[PDB]
Amino acid sequence: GIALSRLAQERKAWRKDHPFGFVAVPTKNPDGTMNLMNWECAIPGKKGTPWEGGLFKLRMLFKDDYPSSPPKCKFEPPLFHPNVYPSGTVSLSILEEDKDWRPAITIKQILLGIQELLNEPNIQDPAQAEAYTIYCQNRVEYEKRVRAQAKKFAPS
Amino acid sequence: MEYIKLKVIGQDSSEIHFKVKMTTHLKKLKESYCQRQGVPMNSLRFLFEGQRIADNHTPKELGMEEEDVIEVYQEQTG
Ligand code: NA
Repeated sequence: GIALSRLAQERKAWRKDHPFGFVAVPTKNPDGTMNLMNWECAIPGKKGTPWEGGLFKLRMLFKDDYPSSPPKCKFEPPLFHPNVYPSGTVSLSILEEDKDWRPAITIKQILLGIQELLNEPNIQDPAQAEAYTIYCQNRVEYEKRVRAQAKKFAPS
Repeated sequence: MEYIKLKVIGQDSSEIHFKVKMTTHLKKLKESYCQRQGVPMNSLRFLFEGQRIADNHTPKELGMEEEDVIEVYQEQTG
């Protein structure tokens, strides 16, 4: 099918060349084969930012009409960030079909776009009250919270 | 398949290419990488698909595929 052939292409591309320190791996079915509709991913914090040292786990869930539609990208556990909903779902315009999603966007581009969002929040379109309010009212406390979260999710 | 092509990438953007036997311990690739880059074994750790590569792991055991990427990180030295 259209989704599965594109996702097999994306997997082969990712395995050969991907940004350093990221992870993107399909989950498995009971029979040991890959479930290309549900990927376990991880995004590293950028060096020189308060996110440095963290590795932040995310699930990427594809619908059967992918790549007409973007995947849903959900931090697990939910992330403290102004543009991450309490559910963990990421708000980003490239991840909305009727905003900036384009079918040609690759998994590398999605994960690099989420990485960029981490240290560059969009305060025009907040997704959670807590991280947004702290970002606006108390940047010192915001950075303390971010550095603590990065430590919590640092690889051992 | 007797051999597999692999590349080792670092955060400094380096990319070093290898062609190794599928059933040989990856210790031997790690040792080659250290010789080529002029650094000691205790200074690096190597990951594949987000997991540490043991000296006794082989490409076959790990399910590696032609032209796979392996990541090299600096270890605490420390
Ligand atoms: Na949204």
